[PDB]
Amino acid sequence: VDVYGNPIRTQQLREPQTSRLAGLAKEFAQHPAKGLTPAKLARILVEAEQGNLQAQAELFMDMEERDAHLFAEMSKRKRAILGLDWAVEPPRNASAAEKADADYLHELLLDLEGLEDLLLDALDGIGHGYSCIELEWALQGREWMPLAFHHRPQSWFQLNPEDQNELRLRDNSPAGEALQPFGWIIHRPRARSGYVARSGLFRVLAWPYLFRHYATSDLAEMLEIYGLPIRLGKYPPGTADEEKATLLRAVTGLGHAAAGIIPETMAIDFQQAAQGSSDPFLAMMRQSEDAISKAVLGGTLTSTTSQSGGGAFALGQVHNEVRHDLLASDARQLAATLSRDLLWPLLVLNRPGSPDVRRAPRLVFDLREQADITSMAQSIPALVNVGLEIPSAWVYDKLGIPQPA
Amino acid sequence: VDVYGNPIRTQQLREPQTSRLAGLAKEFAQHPAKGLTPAKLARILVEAEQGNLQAQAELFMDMEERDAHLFAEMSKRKRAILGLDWAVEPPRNASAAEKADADYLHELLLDLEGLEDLLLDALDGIGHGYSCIELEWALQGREWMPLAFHHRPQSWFQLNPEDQNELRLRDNSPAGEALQPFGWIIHRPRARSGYVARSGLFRVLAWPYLFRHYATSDLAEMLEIYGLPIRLGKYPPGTADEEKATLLRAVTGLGHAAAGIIPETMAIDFQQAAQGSSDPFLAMMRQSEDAISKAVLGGTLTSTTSQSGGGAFALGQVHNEVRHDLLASDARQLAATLSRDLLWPLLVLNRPGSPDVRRAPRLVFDLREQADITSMAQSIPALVNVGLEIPSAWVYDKLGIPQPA
Amino acid sequence: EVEGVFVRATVERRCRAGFCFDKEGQGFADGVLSDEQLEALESDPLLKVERCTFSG
Amino acid sequence: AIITPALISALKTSFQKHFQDALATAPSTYLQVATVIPSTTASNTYGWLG
Repeated sequence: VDVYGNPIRTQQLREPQTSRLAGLAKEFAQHPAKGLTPAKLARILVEAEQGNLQAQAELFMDMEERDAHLFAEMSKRKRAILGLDWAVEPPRNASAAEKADADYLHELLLDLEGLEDLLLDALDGIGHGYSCIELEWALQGREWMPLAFHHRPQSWFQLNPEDQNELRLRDNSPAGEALQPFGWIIHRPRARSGYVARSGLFRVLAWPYLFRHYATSDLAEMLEIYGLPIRLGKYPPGTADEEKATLLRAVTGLGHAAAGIIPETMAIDFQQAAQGSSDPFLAMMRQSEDAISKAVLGGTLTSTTSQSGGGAFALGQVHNEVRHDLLASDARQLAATLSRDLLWPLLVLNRPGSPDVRRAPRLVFDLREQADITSMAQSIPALVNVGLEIPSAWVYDKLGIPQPA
Repeated sequence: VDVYGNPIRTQQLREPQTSRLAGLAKEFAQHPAKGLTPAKLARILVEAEQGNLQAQAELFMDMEERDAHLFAEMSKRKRAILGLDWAVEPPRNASAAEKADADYLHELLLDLEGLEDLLLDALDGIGHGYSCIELEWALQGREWMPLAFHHRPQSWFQLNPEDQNELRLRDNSPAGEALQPFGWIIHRPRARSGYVARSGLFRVLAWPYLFRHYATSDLAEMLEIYGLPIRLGKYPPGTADEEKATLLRAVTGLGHAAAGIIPETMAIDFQQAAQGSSDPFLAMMRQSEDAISKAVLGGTLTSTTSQSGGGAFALGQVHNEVRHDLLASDARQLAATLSRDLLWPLLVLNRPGSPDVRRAPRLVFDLREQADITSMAQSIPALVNVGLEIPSAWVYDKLGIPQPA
Repeated sequence: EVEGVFVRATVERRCRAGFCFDKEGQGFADGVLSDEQLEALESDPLLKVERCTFSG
Repeated sequence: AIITPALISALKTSFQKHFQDALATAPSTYLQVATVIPSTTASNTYGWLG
């Protein structure tokens, strides 16, 4: 069975759950970001709270695509995880059989192509609040294998009417369809405590995005109007339609044309077009960008930048507060999700027996922080000459150097 | 029994208390932050003081979601705790049986999945003033286990009419329902001395949030109006309705249109639209953000930033004042809550006998601060050559290096 | 019952014809009629004022 | 004194939302006299042969 105890039947693993839903694969995103107003955004969020996640997912995708600063921040945050070395470790004080199981799982993950793509797809749940990856199960003889990992759009799911924390497929029915066991890797990182609909970071970032969009569009319009002044022509009674058209064309082309002549009975008045500055717009854009930076990566390095300054402890100063905390949180949550969803089916299908769930191997990301070799290498000799018996295992582990074999 | 002495009956542990309240699970948040005015906020707070916590909880959730700066500060503060290593220690001068009990509890917590989620859910009480997590109890033979931890919204509870410090479930009755023993982990951090309703940090942070919201909305409106000037057209007596509509459309499109012509008998006056600056709005936003930073994380590193500057003692300078105090306070309160709520039921159900409550093991968070290895390693040799017999236990404990085994 | 009376021989501004002079008239704290004229007539006292229960 | 406290009633008066929802339905009773028969159809039918 799975970790949650639901019965597992190997018959349903031959075909993906969504195969019998050919309607989903033919859908196109509705792009709800175009022509978006604060009222529309509020309605979208409220409806999403009630189980209509399609519009929210499409809006989040558009928001990711249309904002360069937000996209850069999210990409940097995800690439931070994608570059971490990982390993599979056996449970606490594991036995020989458990060690062998962990070693086999580690070897299987090393030789499993598409792991990086799986991690990238799973990390989308950081912003979207939940990411679902469908599994393709195949048999190369007697051992089950994940053939491929398919990332399904968040717009394909909904909320259970009887449960606000349980996701279901959109199968044209009011209650949707329950997710098949062992058929998905659902990643639901928890930045804030609440239901799944409210758990996305883009829900926090939506309003600054709209503020920045409005400011940028208004600035573009004002830059378009800038330049020549608006000038209005006046004509006396008894001016025919042809003369009216001639005066109109003359006024229209007068800005580009340096000189022109009109009868003394006519008049042209040059009125202010748009006089001001870009200061308000740019102030709003900077405020929104700082808010986005703080919300995504913390207000110590991105928005209120940590500035330059090297040194042996500079790595620690830059990392440990804020950056290390965020990195560790994301890595630990991703590792927990993976150990729950991918490691367990492999252990319970590819190996004999029914090992207890509490003793399953856990995927661990390498969060080791580079320690100053020079300072500590200076420090040891004094301590050892004093008489302290420092274990070599601690040194080898903390320095990153492996133990002799 | 529990720590408070209330009789404990194992019959009620088979089902959650809220299972017989299927009405609660079908509710949706009312979103009281939309269209919020200072009078409405004052009424919400006053009503919450009197036992109506639903509106206050929903307002706090909206406040958390809609403010990026506040959300970033709270997330950073909580992630600070989530990254701390923890251990279970036996009581003062504990005996062999007590040491065995503590070791078994430590092993059980290590192998208990969902601990990080439990800590995150409990830390919500920092801002909300109280967090309730429901327990699922199951028997794997002869030993009780927490199957899962469920975080219930603060909107599901109320105040006892006869007691302002005791929370109760909303069961449609005036007096609510008392909380089941051993069925919840209630975390109520105490930033300020008072009743539970007034104990939330969001109660302090509400007013700066409203100030910032008003300033941002006003700035957005003023940016919308900025650009072209308002221009008013005037027409003489004897202008028909069709000519009036033509003049109105001409005036409406005149700002975008560089040129236009009107009869000499008409007139168009270009009046100031909105002339000023973003300085007042931005000043208010900065004031509110500084207030929020000071209230959440202290006015030494976040609002009045500590600036750069490394060194061996830089860690101490940045941490010990403000940051270390807040970290230690939060960690100690969370550890006390956990030791009270989760450790005790495990000890009194999973082990024989009736150990005295005063001798229960206590969960301890690792608050050890990194000490300068180089300076102290320089220092020891002089002291030891002088003749001082410094214990090795103090060195091993303070450096973080473990004693040889 | 009417709450409002001034019975300390106290002075109040009552205007007879072109001038406002000491006199005690309405002298009540409740009003239903002649409010605009009462304001001029009901100028709070100059000297010691004490209230009673006429109950009229 | 004050000329017209009559019109200033709106500002002074406060709100005490204590009579709001100060009621509830009668305690559930169908459990004692009736048994739940969960179903998922449009017209459930029962059959017994005597």
